[PDB]
Amino acid sequence: MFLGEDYLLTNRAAVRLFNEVKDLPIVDPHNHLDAKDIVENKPWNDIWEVEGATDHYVWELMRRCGVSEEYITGSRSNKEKWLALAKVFPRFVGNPTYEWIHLDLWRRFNIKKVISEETAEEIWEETKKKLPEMTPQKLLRDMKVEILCTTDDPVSTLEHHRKAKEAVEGVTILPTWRPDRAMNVDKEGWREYVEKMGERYGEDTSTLDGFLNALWKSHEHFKEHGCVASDHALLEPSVYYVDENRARAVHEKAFSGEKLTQDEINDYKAFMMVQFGKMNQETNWVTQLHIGALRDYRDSLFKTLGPDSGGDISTNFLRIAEGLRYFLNEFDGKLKIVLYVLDPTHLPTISTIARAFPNVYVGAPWWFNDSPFGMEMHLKYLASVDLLYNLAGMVTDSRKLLSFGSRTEMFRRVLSNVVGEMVEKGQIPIKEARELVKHVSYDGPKALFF
Amino acid sequence: MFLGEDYLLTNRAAVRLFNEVKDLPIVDPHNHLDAKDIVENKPWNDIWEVEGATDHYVWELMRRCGVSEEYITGSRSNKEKWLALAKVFPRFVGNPTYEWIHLDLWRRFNIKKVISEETAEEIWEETKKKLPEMTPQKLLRDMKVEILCTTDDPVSTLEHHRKAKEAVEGVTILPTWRPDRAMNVDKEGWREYVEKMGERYGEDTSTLDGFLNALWKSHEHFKEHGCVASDHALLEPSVYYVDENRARAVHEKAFSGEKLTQDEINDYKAFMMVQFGKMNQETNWVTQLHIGALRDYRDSLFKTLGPDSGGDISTNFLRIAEGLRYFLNEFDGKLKIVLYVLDPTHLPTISTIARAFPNVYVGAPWWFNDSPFGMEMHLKYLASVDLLYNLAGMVTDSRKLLSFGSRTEMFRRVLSNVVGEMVEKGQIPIKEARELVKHVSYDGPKALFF
Amino acid sequence: HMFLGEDYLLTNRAAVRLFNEVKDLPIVDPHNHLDAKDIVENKPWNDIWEVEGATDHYVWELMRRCGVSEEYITGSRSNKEKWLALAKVFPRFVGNPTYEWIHLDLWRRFNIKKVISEETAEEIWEETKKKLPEMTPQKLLRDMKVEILCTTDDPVSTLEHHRKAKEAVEGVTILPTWRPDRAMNVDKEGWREYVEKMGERYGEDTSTLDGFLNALWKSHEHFKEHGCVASDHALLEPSVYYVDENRARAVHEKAFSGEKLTQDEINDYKAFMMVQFGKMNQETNWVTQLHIGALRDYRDSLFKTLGPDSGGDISTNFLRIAEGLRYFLNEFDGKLKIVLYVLDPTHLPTISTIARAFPNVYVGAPWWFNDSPFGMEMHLKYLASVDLLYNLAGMVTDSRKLLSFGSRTEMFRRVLSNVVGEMVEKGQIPIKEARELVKHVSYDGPKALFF
Repeated sequence: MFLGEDYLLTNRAAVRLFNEVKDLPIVDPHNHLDAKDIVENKPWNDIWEVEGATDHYVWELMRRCGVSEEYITGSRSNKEKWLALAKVFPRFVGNPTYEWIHLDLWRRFNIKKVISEETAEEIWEETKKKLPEMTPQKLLRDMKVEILCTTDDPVSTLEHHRKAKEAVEGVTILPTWRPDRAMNVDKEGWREYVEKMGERYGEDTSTLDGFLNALWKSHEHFKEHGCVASDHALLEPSVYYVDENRARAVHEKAFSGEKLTQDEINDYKAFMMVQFGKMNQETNWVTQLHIGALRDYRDSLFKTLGPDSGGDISTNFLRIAEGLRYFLNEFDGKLKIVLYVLDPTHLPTISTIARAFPNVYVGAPWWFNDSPFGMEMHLKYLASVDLLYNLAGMVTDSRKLLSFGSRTEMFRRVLSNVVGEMVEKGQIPIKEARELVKHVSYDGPKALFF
Repeated sequence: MFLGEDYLLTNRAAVRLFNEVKDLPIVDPHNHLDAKDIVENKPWNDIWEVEGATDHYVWELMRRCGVSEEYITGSRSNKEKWLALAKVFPRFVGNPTYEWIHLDLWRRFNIKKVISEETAEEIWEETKKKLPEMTPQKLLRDMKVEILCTTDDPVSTLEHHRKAKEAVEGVTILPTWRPDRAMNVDKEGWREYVEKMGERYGEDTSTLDGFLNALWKSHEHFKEHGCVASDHALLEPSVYYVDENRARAVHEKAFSGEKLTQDEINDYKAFMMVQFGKMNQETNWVTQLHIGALRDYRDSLFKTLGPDSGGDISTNFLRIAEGLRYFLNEFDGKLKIVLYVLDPTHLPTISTIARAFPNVYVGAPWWFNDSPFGMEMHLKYLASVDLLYNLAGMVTDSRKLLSFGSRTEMFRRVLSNVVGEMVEKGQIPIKEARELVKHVSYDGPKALFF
Repeated sequence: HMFLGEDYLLTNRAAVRLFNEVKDLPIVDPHNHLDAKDIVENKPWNDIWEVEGATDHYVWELMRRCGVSEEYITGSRSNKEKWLALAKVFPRFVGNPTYEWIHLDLWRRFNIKKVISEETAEEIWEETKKKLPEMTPQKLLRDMKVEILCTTDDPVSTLEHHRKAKEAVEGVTILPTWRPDRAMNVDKEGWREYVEKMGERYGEDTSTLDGFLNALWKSHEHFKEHGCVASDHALLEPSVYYVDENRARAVHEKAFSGEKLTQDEINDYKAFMMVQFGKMNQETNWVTQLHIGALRDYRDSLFKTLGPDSGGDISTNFLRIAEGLRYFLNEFDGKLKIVLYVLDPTHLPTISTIARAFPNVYVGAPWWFNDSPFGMEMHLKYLASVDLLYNLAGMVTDSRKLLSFGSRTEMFRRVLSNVVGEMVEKGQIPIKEARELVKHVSYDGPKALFF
């Protein structure tokens, strides 16, 4: 039964439901794809390129198996990198990556082999012959992707998005406004950034107003490219009321290597968030908040590869509710907000929070949590406290095209398995199941973000 | 089959168990019913009155579905309020309310239709014709409710409880001593309250001793009406050792609009809790503690409807163990205490706490948590750490009569499903399962509170 | 329906093949609370009570939770009376792992397939009495196929019986494990007496940090020489930061003179000692086990009466794990094999992601209140979805009683095999790798990690 028809499906009801939704087009509110690569439409050369070269999950697991970096991010050939992953792939059994990579192979290349030393070479060769006919745009069309949203920096000119709107066929590729750098006054680089922003937008950014003026122009810049959302990464959401003169003072201090106090950083951040909210009210943008990623926990990884290189963890010790309280009461009914949490242990907080504010939505299982297990828990749980029906929608969070489909498949099977179970336990009539499941997989998120 | 016989049952064993307990009478340690309504024995007029008019859960989800307040707590006719709920009811699929309301329809009115715009009018008309023969006392008798306990304020006269003991034929309706207002010195009307209390009990309440004297008379007042329990709502249980002079100082400060320090509030609360424990020792009352409800989180709801209007949430950031420690060691073996937790994430704390103090009991899944999902997790989990057998007992927490039976059904099915499973995996012989299940559904709780 | 039979805990066919694959693998037990002297003396037990309840604080708890006075728990009533009370009340244990463990021992070891209750009490006591003679530790160690054990030992210990066990016990390797908690706990009443004992046995001026360290290192070398390969550490709130030796020295000297030390002093002292235990372990390549989250002696009456490990320790969800481990972890990144255990399952995600980012870190088995078919199913499925089930540190018995070993080991392997079975049948894992995964986790993996 490996990756077969009833993969992840445990009841008959689940199977009708999945059959009802499997061919719905993919709507992807958030991913880490680059538009330039779609516009250039260049094939891939290797399964390594496609599957491991830019997947930090793969790097992690690979390191967790005792495979030196030579073959992870280092200077060994793709083919060698590939052979090592396969050598060790059977130890990944149980973890979503094991399933995703195989799903790509079976659904995209139609190579139904199981990965291991024994199979490594035959798979490498079979994929090499097939990779050429494969292009992003061909893949986008094959996987029925209707809309994508990438994550972009306020400073970006959105050039490729422009070109994609022009020439890319049946996909809508929207940018998403992520102003985290702007917000992070603790980051070395903040100043260079604040300096770049004034440059690109024509503003005295060494002043808060000028920087805000620059952020607003950035936001308008994004509006004009069909953008409908802001993504925000926060460890401990701490939003309270922050005076402009204090904000102004801190902002100016920041331009002069002052080690700012925690209060200064916090005040600065609380303030910037309220301003992102104001900006987004004026455009009716969905405000996504990704809470709880402790980043660059692992020093050696930071100093060597830097961010997003495999050393971020979650922590359970976070004041969520009292930290969002001001923001949420402030934009109550005025702003669509979607909440994500990295520690599933915090679902209840966000879930109850969403139960009490019609403008707030619970996101899909986020990072370490997007796994059949996490999806089962996240959904069953969320269904019993708010409404499954308002789930913001599946998010690929993917760095690689092939994932899209397989990621989308996994999600829909699990969601359809979850509802199936409830249908068979007699909690949900089949009719409304069929409707619930369709809404969540497509109509709902489409309506919400677009 | 929706809401059929094996609703919530997943194994044969479960079915024997459920059949064993389905006809046991209902014992309801805690609910938010009014005795006056039971004594007056007035029929309801509408399914709206019966199902939505006073159910804040229904208010929540309706708001979560985008239905304006006009049709929630506003000025639209019951019939319009009803039609809106049904219009949108299919989006509730997955949430316990969807099941509860249908269960009432099927078990009480014998209307086996599924709620939707298509069905709205036919249901409304069928229920209107049947609602007359329906009364509280007839319903109490029908649903086999043997004992209820409402929640009452220390100031109450318990008049209708008196009347109900006199005239209500096969139900025992007991009041429950909830002294939260007395405890909450941060609340606006604390003073007015402290003033009322001395008035009804004849004490100079602007003095701690006089207030205490007043609370004790209240407690004796309750004793005389067959009361056997105190309910306490606490966000962050913080009980330590508080001097009467300090307590006395704070109490007097509180009578003169002093913005008291957090330490003053805390000390005053710590002190009041210990004195509630003392009072309960002398009467051997069960002390219920409901931990973790962040209330009136949503401002607009507070300013508009006020409390219990749909804006309370849970939060995971609570120091439970070290906050209960003083209390618990203090009343170790001297007081029956039941713990409830709003965030399921905190079960392990309370569960291990209960595992170490024979006077401490773990309550049923509490608020956002009473849902087939919540019950399954709460129970399996609790069973593996302490003893399912000492579970305090199912609690309806309901504001509406009809719920009682359906609430009681759901619970017993799930409980019986959970033990069924363990019987089928060979962890529990069927004989002790039958015993376990019967004890938990009736005998245990009845013995524990009565 | 069938209780404690062949498919006990098994919910799918795949699970059954997997379990049959591993049920006969020998037991490797990285951590337990056994005493080597009892193994060396090889003395039979007298009663089921002795064997099952006399020294099992879980049984003490549940009995107290059933309303049975201490007379019959740790008090002065005869074993037989203690036993009869336990049975009287045993049916109320239904659902809790102890109910299943004790029965498993009866059925797998004594072959007494009866179910425990008042009705059965006397017939079980009499059947076990006749069988208990032929039963010995060493006979049991051989019967239950235990290849390796590791006890928990205090740095002051002379490891005498471990010596004798190496010599005369054939078939089993009984290793000591270095637990320096007392040394670390400067808040404890007898810390000083301890610090004094340590210098005595190791010949050092312990009123001094260097001397105490010198003493700890000698203890560590003392353990090395008895084939020890691990240190166990119990911490509530791991708070490891950077602590200067002069401050450490200052605090240590203060501690020798009844000074109520400040929380910072205690914390500093602990942070410092942990980094030093890490250093000592680097030099020997010892596995560093950290058991996080036990609030102990929470219940006073139990403390004043029986003291520690008597049934009054609880878990708490309010712990800063990640930022507390951060210095340690970044400090020994790639240099030290660390295994993490968490007492509140709600903290798994932290340790699990932590382990996902450091190849030298391993997630332990479900620990205390969590080792239960329920805890194991959750712990495992969960861990599988975030790091690799395949690197699980390995099952740990944690047991204070021999008979448990096998039953403990059985429960675990069934559940592990039930969990993997499920994923095999949902089509997430080919059967070949499942067979491999399951065998690795049950034996080869844990063996190579600790040994």
